[PDB]
Amino acid sequence: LTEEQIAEFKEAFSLFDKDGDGTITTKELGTVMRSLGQNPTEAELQDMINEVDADGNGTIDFPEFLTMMARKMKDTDSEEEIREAFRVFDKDGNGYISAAELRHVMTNLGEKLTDEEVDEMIREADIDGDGQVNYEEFVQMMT
Amino acid sequence: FNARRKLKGAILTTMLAT
Ligand SMILES: [Ca+2]
Ligand SMILES: [Ca+2]
Ligand SMILES: [Ca+2]
Ligand SMILES: [Ca+2]
Ligand SMILES: [Ca+2]
Repeated sequence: LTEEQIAEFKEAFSLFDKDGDGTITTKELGTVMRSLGQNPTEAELQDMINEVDADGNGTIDFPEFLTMMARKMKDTDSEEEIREAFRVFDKDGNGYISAAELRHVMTNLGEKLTDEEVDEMIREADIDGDGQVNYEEFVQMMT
Repeated sequence: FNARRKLKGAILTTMLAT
């Protein structure tokens, strides 16, 4: 891994962490995934957190989250995880995440940020300079 | 605040939740 790779993962830890206390439970998984329109089962929640649990205690701190992001589990009928995530952002499915829709996604995840910041983010991912973020640019900022 | 890492962090949390 690298400085920047570890830097993305700190931020992905922070969004699940809800009540603070630097740990993630099966509850924070289930809750944040249901706000993104998913519906986990109690058995499959426990198939995720207790897999990377260690040290006992029942929660996941950042060392654990960090190991998970490298030594992950394998997949089943999955392949296009970038189109599935893109689909979650691009509310009206025209293929272009507007600055407006990015603000909608961040507030549902709990982030209260400046308009200057909302557009700063669009401008980081906007390869062609049209003012919005499309799919072929989303895939590339991932890859 | 860091714009490139706020967007990246939220994209990976969405991928993890999906
Ligand atoms: Ca927590
Ligand atoms: Ca643990
Ligand atoms: Ca759109
Ligand atoms: Ca456009
Ligand atoms: Ca663009």
